[PDB]
Amino acid sequence: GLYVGGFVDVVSCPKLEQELYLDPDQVTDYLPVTEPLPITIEHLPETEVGWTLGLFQVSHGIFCTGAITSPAFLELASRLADTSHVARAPVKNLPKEPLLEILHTWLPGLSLSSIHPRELSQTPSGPVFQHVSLCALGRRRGTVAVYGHDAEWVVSRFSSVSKSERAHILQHVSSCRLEDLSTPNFVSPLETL
Ligand SMILES: O=C(O)c1ccc(NC(=O)c2cccc(CC3CCCCC3)n2)c(Nc2cccc(OC(F)(F)F)c2)c1
Ligand SMILES: O=C(O)c1ccc(NC(=O)c2cccc(CC3CCCCC3)n2)c(Nc2cccc(OC(F)(F)F)c2)c1
Repeated sequence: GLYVGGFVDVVSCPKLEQELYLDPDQVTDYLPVTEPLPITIEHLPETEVGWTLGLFQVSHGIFCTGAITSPAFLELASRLADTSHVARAPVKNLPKEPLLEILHTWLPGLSLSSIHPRELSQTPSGPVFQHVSLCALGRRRGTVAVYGHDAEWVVSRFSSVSKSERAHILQHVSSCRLEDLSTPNFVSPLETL
């Protein structure tokens, strides 16, 4: 069970013909998001690995904290981190905690999916946000995502998050028992072979 944290990029209609990144202010009226959104990979169906634990406007942007909870994904990633020369190639040699490093390097981007801003300027009918994705490519305003085993340690790593803002981010992790989150739908794309 891991935590992830970072500032996000806001993307409308991701990876499709109409993809467009949004100014955070285009969606800050719809923050904070206190209810769990799925965390997926590269905006792909059926790659749920976790659930968000809060999305907040802070001084420097929109900060996301999440929980990576998928047993299939954690087991696969961790096995890769211990035995795959390919996974480890772009990481510093001999890391302590290779799983954290592997994730930090291969999935540095947090991408928050939203409806098109033509809906957001007016009054939206339904949910403004759909999910947060861990992304290999496309990070812009977002920071490099931090992965760790305890939520306070993760939020602690960003210097552009104040002690009060951090004290406005840890209440909500500790407000949701990880055990009570739904089981995410990630399946290893290995034994599909
Ligand atoms: O169908 C195939 O054969 C198939 C082949 C390759 C795939 N991935 C990449 O090319 C790729 C590229 C960059 C980053 C990542 C995330 C990994 C990075 C290493 C350590 C954990 C997570 N994946 C995927 N797609 C994929 C979907 C989600 C997670 C994923 O990684 C893992 F399976 F390890 F969970 C792979 C599928
Ligand atoms: O069984 C083993 O010991 C085994 C161990 C490690 C493997 N790969 C990685 O560490 C790795 C890491 C990052 C990207 C990729 C994709 C590359 C390489 C695979 C073919 C697509 C191009 N692979 C795989 N190969 C593999 C197949 C399909 C998906 C996959 O997951 C993922 F790409 F996400 F790592 C890994 C197998």
